[PDB]
Amino acid sequence: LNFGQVVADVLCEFLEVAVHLILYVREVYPVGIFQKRKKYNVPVQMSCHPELNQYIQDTLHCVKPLLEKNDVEKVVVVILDKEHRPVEKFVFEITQPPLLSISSDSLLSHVEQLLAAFILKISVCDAVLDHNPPGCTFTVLVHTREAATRNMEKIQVIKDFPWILADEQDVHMHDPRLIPLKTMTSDILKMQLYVEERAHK
Amino acid sequence: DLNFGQVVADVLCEFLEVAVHLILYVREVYPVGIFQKRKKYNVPVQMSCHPELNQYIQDTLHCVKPLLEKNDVEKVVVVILDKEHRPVEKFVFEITQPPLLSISSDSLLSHVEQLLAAFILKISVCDAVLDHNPPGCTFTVLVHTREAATRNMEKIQVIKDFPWILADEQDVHMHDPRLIPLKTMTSDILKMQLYVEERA
Amino acid sequence: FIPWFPYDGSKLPLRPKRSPPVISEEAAEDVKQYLT
Amino acid sequence: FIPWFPYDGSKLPLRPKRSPPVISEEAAEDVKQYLT
Repeated sequence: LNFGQVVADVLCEFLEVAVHLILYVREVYPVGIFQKRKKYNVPVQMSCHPELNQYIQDTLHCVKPLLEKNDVEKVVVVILDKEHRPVEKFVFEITQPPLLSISSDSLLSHVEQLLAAFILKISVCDAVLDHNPPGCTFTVLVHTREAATRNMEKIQVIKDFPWILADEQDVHMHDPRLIPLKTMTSDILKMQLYVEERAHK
Repeated sequence: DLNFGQVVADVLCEFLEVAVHLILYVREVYPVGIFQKRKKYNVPVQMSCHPELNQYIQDTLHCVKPLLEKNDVEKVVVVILDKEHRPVEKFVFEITQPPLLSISSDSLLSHVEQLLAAFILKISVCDAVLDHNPPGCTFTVLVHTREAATRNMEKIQVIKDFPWILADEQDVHMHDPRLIPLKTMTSDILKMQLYVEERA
Repeated sequence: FIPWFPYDGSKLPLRPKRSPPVISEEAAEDVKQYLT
Repeated sequence: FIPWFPYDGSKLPLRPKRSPPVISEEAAEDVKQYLT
């Protein structure tokens, strides 16, 4: 039983819901595209725009083999302004511990409840973040344990959906304030989510 | 104003994933032990929790999606093969995409999902109208295109390390099958009908 | 009953080159105990 | 608060080459009216 693939499936499905919800809560796109759905027993807002949905799906589909092999340190949702400068970053840090004492007592059920706590926190995170002007677009960054240039073949899973090394401008924020949102530990996955916010005066 | 080809492709791919999982469950292609109850289209269904099987079905449908989007697909068929790899039963989803013009503004997608729900309900109870398959069956998926596939062979190879090939005649032909219709639907963006090919 | 697209041997369909996984009874029981 | 993986300029990450779509308020109105 390949638990690396189980962890990758669970994380890709979760990250897809989280990306949709971040875009809604931080007003990256007009509210009119979103529809309330149920994920992790929790009411989430998901885009109904087909091209946006396909971009997000394709992005996470490509990340899945890197997750399966435990080659991902963090997945980051970068919100960008009209000049493609980072406004805000949602950083999902990930480690997959030794998969050895894995519980037989409804493991995935316990994991889904820990992941639900992330979705719920994102849904109210406007209450703990600053209220700067919203961005108008975004990207997803995949930080790997090994040099990124050597995961290029592994990540390019989808025809005509190429990946590239990010520019420092896509990544760097000046002395950002780090706002922790949620942390979780489990037998198969440890993860923490925090936000990089613009620095204050 | 909107990419309704992509809308129809999305709706069909989500539906076919649920329908494939359910077919595998109700025809006992895989042991019941791998399935878990879920709710799709307000119906209590069964989805595999086996990761490699789930990825195989996902990869299969991700490859069909661009062809659905460009309306290049006549049929998607779930073929059940006996222990000698001969077709014993086929679930045939026939598809057409009508003129995408003056569509209804009255919750189009909710209406469509309602129509699709009826297909899931018919699959859910089809064991009582079909003969039981013999032990040792497996499955495959066939995609029939509107034109012969040179364009299509390029466009279907969406997923790294998941190649497609032209099927052989014995993957397809059943001699004089019994045809059992399950459900037909029509809508502003999709017409579809589902029937089963069975040994007579 | 007549289909919209009756069998036509002059145009073959596409299928995946790889077959779906074979799942033994032993592997099915592990999915049942751990993943459901 | 200390992250597990602090910023490291010597290890750039990968990102999709393609950009997500541009979605005007009017396009969003069509999404709302027809696809929700």
